[PDB]
Amino acid sequence: GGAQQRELERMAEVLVTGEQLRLRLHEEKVIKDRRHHLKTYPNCFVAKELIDWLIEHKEASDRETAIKLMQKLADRGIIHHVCDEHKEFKDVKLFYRFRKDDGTFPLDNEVKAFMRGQRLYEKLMSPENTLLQPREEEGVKYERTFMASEFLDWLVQEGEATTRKEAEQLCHRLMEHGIIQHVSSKHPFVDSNLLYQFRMNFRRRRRLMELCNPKSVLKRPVTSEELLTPGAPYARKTFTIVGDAVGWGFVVRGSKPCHIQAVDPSGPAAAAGMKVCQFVVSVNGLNVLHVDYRTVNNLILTGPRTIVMEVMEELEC
Amino acid sequence: WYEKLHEWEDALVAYDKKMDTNKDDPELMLGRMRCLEALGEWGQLHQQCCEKWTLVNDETQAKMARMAAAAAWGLGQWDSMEEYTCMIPRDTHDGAFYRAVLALHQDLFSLAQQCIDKARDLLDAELTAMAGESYSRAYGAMVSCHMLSELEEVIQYKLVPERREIIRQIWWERLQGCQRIVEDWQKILMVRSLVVSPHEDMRTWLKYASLCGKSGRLALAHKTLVLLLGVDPSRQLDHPLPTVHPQVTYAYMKNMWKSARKIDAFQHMQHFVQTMQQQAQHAIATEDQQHKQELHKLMARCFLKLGEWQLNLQGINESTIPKVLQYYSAATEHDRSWYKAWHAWAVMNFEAVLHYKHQNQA
Amino acid sequence: MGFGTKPRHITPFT
Amino acid sequence: TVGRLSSMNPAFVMPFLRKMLIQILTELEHSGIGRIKEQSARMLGHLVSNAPRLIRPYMEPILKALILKLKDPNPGVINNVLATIGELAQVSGLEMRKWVDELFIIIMDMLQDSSLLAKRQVALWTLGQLVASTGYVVEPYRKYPTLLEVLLNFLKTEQNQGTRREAIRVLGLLGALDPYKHKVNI
Ligand SMILES: O=P(O)(O)O[C@H]1[C@H](OP(=O)(O)O)[C@@H](OP(=O)(O)O)[C@H](OP(=O)(O)O)[C@@H](OP(=O)(O)O)[C@H]1OP(=O)(O)O
Repeated sequence: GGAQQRELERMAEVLVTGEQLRLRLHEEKVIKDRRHHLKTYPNCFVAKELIDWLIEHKEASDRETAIKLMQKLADRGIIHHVCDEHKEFKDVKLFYRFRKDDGTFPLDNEVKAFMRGQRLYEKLMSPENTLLQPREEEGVKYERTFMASEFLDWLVQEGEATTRKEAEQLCHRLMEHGIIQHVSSKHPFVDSNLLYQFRMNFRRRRRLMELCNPKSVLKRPVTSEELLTPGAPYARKTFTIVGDAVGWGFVVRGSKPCHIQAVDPSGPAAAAGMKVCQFVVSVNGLNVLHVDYRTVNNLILTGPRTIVMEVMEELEC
Repeated sequence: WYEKLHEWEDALVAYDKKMDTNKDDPELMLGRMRCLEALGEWGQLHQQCCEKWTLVNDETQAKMARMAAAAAWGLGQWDSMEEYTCMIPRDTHDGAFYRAVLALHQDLFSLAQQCIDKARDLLDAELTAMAGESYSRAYGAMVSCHMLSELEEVIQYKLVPERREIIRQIWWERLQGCQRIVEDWQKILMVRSLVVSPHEDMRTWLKYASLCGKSGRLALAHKTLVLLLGVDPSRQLDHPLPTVHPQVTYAYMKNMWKSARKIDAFQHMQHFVQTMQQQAQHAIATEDQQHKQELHKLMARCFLKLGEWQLNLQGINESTIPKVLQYYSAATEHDRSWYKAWHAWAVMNFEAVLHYKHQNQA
Repeated sequence: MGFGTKPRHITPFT
Repeated sequence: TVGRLSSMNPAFVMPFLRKMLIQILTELEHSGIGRIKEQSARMLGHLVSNAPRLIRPYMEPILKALILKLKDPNPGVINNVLATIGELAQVSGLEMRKWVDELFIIIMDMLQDSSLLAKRQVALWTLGQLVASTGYVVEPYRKYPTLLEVLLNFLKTEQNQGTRREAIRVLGLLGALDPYKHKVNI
C-alpha cells in the first residue's frame, strides 16, 4: 500500500495487537497486582513466567522468538519495566507493565488519530452509523462505501466534530495515514458524493508472531373560508366571561381562525358554555378574525378582567 | 412496591417488562410517569405524554397533566405547558402552584399574587393535620411552603434591579438547611430558573452535581456538568479540557475518576495543573484580595489529588515515592493551614521510612 | 383593574 | 399625597417635611402621653411608605427612637410602631443588620409566652418582613430553640384566615431545615 500504509498502518497494527494481547492476558490473569516484602506493585506480570504462557498458546515458539517480539514492543514503548528503568525484556521474573495501564502512557499525534479512528470505526460497525453499505461509484461496486457528503453530515449530526470545517480538516489527516481512502482515486475528503473505502479494519487483529411538540384537537384542517361565508351550520354566539381568583381557564391555539384549544372543566369558562370545539372572531369588540394565535393571546391578557368573546359554536356538524 | 421504597431505577424496568411484552390499561403507563418524573428525564417523559395526550379518557388525562406539565417546564417548551396547566384541578395545591409560575413567565404580576395567596390556604389543611403527628411527618409539606415563599422573591427579583445581588445570597444559605435529597433539590432549583440561569451561579449548581453523584445517579451528575462547560468533553478525548472556569473543570475530572475512565482523568489532571502556573504568572494585574488566593486555593487541591491517584495507579514504588513527595510538598506551600495537606505529607514521609527499613534488613 | 399591573414597592399593612 | 408629590418638586417641599419630622420625633421623646405617641407613629409610617428615597439615609434617628419606645417600663402604641418598622425594613435592605439581633427578642416576646391575647397579626407580619429583607434566615432557628414549635402551634390554635396565611409565609421565608437539625436544636 506504499509508504503511507507500510509505516503508519504497521504502527497502528502493533497497538491493536498489544490491546488484543493485554485483554487476553488480563482474562488469563497474567497481569495481576503483586506485593513483594510488604511493598505493593499493582498490575504486575513477571517477565520469565510470560514466556511460558506464549509457548502454550503458540504465539512464541521458543525463548528467542518471545524475546525478539518483546524487544520490538520495547522499541515502541508499549511496555516498561516497573522494577528498573533499563526497560529491556529479560528472561527473569521481573515485573513489567503496559504503557496503557497508565504507568507512562505517551500519546503521539498518530496514536490519538488512530484511537479516535478506531472508536469511529466501532460506530461505523455499529447500527448507530449504518452508512457502510455496498454502493457503486465510477462504475464499480465496493463494500464499506459511504458517501463523503453523508459522512460530513453524519459527523455534525453525531457531534464527533460539530463544526464541519474542523471535521473536514481532521479527515485529511486520516487520509494521509490511509485509514480512509476514496474508492477509486483516493480523492481528498470533500463534501461530495464521493464514496470511500475503509482500508483500516478493526477486527481480525494482527498476530504477535507477525510483528412531538404540538397535539391539535379539532378535526377540521381549515374552517376560515366556510366561517366567512354566511351559509353554514355555524350560528354565532357571544360569551362574556368574568374573571376568577386563579384565572379564566381557557386556551386559544388556532393559527388563522383562533379556535379554542382547551377549557378547564372546573373553570369559569366551562360553566358559561365555552366548549372546546369553537371558533372566535372578535374579542372585547375588536374583530380578530384574521390574526395569529399569539397576537390574540397578548391582546386578551392586557384587556380587562371580564372578556367579551364571540364563539362560532358549530352545531354538531 | 418499588415506588414505596423510593427506589425508582428498578421500578422503571419492572414497569417496562409489564408493558414492553404487552400494552395494557392506562394504569401501567401512568406508573412510569411517576418514575420518570422522579428520575429527572424530561426528554422521554415529554414524548410519551404528548403522544398519549389524545387517545385517553378525559379523567385519565387529568392525572397525567401534573406530570406532563413538569416535563414541559423542564424542557423549556413554554408554548405547550400552558396547555397542560389548564386541566390540573384548580382546587388543589399543585393546581394553583403550577399556574402561579405560569403568570411569572408571561409577566403577569398582579394575577400571580392571588395565586400564591390561594395556594397558601390550600396547603394549610395538609400542613396542620400532618403537624399533629411529628415534625418529621410534616416535612414533605413544609418543603412545599418553602417554594411558595421563593416565588414572592422572584417577583421582587424582576421588579427592583438593585436587589439582584443579595437575593442570590439569601438563596444560598437557605439551601444549606434543607435535607440533602435529590428530589427536593430538583424542585427548588427548577423554581430558581425563571430569573437566574445556571451560568450566573456555579456555586449552587456545583454542589448539586456533587450531591447527585455522591448519593444518587451518576448519569444525572454528568449531564449537568457538560451543561455548565458548554461543550461535551466525552465526545472528543484528544483535545484538552476547557481552561476557563477552573472550578468547574476541577469537578469534572473528579467525576471521571469515580467512573471507569480512570486513565483519562490522570492525564488530563497533569495537563491542567501545568497550565495553571503559566496562567498564575504573566499576570500584571494584581487581584491578591480574592482572585490570587482563590487561584492558590485551587492549586493545593489539584496537587493533593494528583499524588493520591499516582499512588493508587502505580502503588508505592522506589521510583514513585520521590515523585509524590514533590507533589505533596508543593501542595503544602500553596495553601498552608490546611489539615489534609500537612497530615498527608507527614504520613508519606513516615511510610517512606518504613519501606527503607524493611529493604535494608532483607 | 387588570392582571398585569406591577405592585407597589413598599406595601403597607393590611 | 405630598410625599409622592415631593419626588418631583423638591424645591419647596423638603423644608416643610423636615420640620414635620422633627416635631414628630419631639412628641415621641418629650410628650409622655400614650395618645399622642400613637398618632405620631402612624403619620411617620405614611411618609416612609410613600417617599422611600428621602427616608433611607434617616434610618439611624428613626429606628433607635422606635426601639426605645418598645422597651418602656397601652395597646394602641404597640400596634402602630410594629407596623412602621415593617416599612423601615423594606426601605433599607441589608442596612438593618446590627438591629435584627436586638429586635427578635422584642418581637419574639410578643408571640411566645404572650400573657395577653393581643393582636399577634402585626408581630407575625413584621417578623416575616424584616427577615426577607435583612437576609437573616437560617441562623435564628438556633439561638431561639422555640420559634419553630410556637409557629406550628399557631396553625391549630388560630382560626383567622389572615393570621393563618401569615404563619405559612414566615415558615417558608425562614427555611425548611431537615428534621435532624431540629432534634439537635431540641
Ligand atoms: O466529596 P469529596 O471528593 O471528598 O470533596 C469534598 C467535598 O466537596 P464537594 O462539594 O465537591 O462534594 C466537601 O464538601 P461537603 O459536601 O462535605 O460540604 C468540601 O468541603 P467544603 O464544603 O467545606 O468546601 C471538600 O473541600 P476541602 O478539601 O477544601 O475541605 C471537598 O474535598 P476535596 O476538594 O479535597 O475533594
